[PDB]
Amino acid sequence: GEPKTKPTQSSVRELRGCGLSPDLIVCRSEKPIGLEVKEKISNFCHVGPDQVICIHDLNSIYHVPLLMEQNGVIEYLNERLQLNIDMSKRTKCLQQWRDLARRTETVRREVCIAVVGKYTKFTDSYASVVKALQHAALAVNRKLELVFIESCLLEEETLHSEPSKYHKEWQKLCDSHGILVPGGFGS
Amino acid sequence: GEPKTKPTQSSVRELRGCGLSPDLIVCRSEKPIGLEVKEKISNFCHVGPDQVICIHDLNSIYHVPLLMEQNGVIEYLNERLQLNIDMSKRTKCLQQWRDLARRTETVRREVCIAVVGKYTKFTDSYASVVKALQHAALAVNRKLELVFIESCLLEEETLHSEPSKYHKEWQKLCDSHGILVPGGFGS
Repeated sequence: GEPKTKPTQSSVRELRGCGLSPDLIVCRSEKPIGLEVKEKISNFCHVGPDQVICIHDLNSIYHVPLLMEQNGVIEYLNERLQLNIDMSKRTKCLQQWRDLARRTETVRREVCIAVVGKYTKFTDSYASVVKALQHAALAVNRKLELVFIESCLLEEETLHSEPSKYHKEWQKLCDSHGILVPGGFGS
Repeated sequence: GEPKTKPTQSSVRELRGCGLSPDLIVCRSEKPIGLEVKEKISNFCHVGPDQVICIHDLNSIYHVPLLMEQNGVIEYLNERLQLNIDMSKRTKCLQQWRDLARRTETVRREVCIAVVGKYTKFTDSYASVVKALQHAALAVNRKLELVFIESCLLEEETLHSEPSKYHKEWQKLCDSHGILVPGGFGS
């Protein structure tokens, strides 16, 4: 249960074995962890304890600007490289991202939408497609529920073998509103 | 949560209003209720408190002989009408029913079996059919899972309206091993 990170102490050895020295703090998580592990990386990297990034990314993009305004990294890189800054509200303009982040989590519909990919796991046919179409659907305030329908096991390989994964896929597309078209992988 | 019975006190008024007098105890339940209500019916009928029947019938037939051996009704009717009795183990022979009671609740298979009746509620097309076939299926020690397949809303009245429900019954009949034939109600 304790978040004991292993690649952290292993990445420092690789940098020392070639002729490099780590200066920043790199991390990746999905839930706010305790403060008992924030000071563990500082002593192993000889950095400041108040500069540890605790990112809890899930599956969108609005889980990043909410962290920079709490730790204190938006003003550290300004005086580190001596660059200009157009101050107005908080270093950079944030009102443009707040109007699209809070408004997104206030809509719901749960409409049956059937999509066709290729396999059942996370493939590469809709990694950047399902993300761009979700932001443009905020004008109608409607949420689309994405499912997983495989077109491979649907022909004679399923109807002749075990008719279990065939008749179930047709139960989520007869009353749907948006039916997509897949592609083609040889034969 | 208190099992307050109403037709009990109302049935006594109907018998007294015509020239009858109740003597036995009639009841119907599904789970062993407490003893706080067994003395409520005895004073309303002026009968014996140790002769109240607490039947907990669910949906079979073996939930009846297990109660007569606990309350005490198998010997009450013998001396009430002065009749003969062939004593051996406990008034009547019980070994014939005890062999089919434990052998029934110790078999399982969970196999997909699709049956077609008429509607979706408890109709009159399989009331006495699903009970007789279950006892004869004990020789193979296999359990048949009964479902509900409606043949009315399946033709053109469903495919044109909401065909999502049409593809629901086909998932349980194509994979099943036994398919029955319904009947015909006019048109």
